[PDB]
Amino acid sequence: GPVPSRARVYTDVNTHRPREYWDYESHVVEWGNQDDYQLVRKLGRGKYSEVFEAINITNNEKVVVKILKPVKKKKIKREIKILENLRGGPNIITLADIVKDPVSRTPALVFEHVNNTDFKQLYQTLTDYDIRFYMYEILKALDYCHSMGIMHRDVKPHNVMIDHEHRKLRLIDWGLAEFYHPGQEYNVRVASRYFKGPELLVDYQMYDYSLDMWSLGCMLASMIFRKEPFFHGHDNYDQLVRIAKVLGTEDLYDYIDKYNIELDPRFNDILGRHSRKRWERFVHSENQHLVSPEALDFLDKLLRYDHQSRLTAREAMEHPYFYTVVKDQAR
Ligand SMILES: CC(C)(C)OC(=O)N(CCOCCO)c1ccn2ncc(-c3ccc(C(=O)O)c(O)c3)c2n1
Repeated sequence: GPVPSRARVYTDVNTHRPREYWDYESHVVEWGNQDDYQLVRKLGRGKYSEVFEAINITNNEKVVVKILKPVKKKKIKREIKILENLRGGPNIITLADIVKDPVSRTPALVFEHVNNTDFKQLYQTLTDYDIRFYMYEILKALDYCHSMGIMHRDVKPHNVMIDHEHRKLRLIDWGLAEFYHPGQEYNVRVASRYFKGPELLVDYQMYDYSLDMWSLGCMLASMIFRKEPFFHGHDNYDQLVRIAKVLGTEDLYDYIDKYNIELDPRFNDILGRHSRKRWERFVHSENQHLVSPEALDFLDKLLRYDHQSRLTAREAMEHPYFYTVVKDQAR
């Protein structure tokens, strides 16, 4: 069978916590009063929830209400417990309340309101500095959650709220997040296709915080190269092919060998033989102003097959890409 794996960092953070911290199945949900909120306008629907701007009638405060679509008690408890454990951490969305929505008979999560600009409009306006700055802000949230024993498992533009005017960022949507326990075999059916790590695509279950760093690298590539998505697969199998056309097949097969991974037989014909491509292949007149040696070196060190080889959040924050931003924030 496959060779086991452990996180390089924060390996045993949960092992030393009280059981209650990570044992979300045991959590008893603390309900507030649904009548404290009035819905104002619908912001969007997902597979898992519908989101509204709302108002707390008592405090006259703007809030956001996420009405949960029906999922197992355990899934709701996991998201609640994680949000509560992380509350107040850097750039983590603040869970203000949990209420019972009367019509749905489902829970509703009540969050702080972020004055977000839709990424589809914002990302084109972002300068070189802006990308560095917001990447650093995401890394603060990821280092925090990782240090707290939690994997996000769904890092993507949709889940990063940016109030541009205030240079304010929040990481949202902890509905897929999980506690890291060394040796645990996780569900590979997580995250969004274009951002899935190689570990997920080859069905390597003993993954860790490093998954988030692959997803982040996918985001960085899409931003600096003006290419959304960066890895555009048609399906889950083709997704690995798209990655292999860039990172090359030699390193892919090296990863599979190192972990003794059993490759799905579907994969063989389509995978072929591909060189590792130079990042400069993706540079053009429209994106060159965003691309530096620094940016490419950093990206190279996130987008690695071998989860153990990728930069940590904490390592990434020390990269030369960020020297200007670190200086400007100690102003
Ligand atoms: C869609 C569009 C980009 C037009 O709208 C927006 O910009 N949207 C909704 C995001 O849609 C998501 C559903 O599809 C705004 C707007 C303001 N705020 N303030 C806080 C949030 C917020 C906070 C927490 C969660 C959570 O999931 O835990 C959450 O989903 C959202 C927010 N979301």
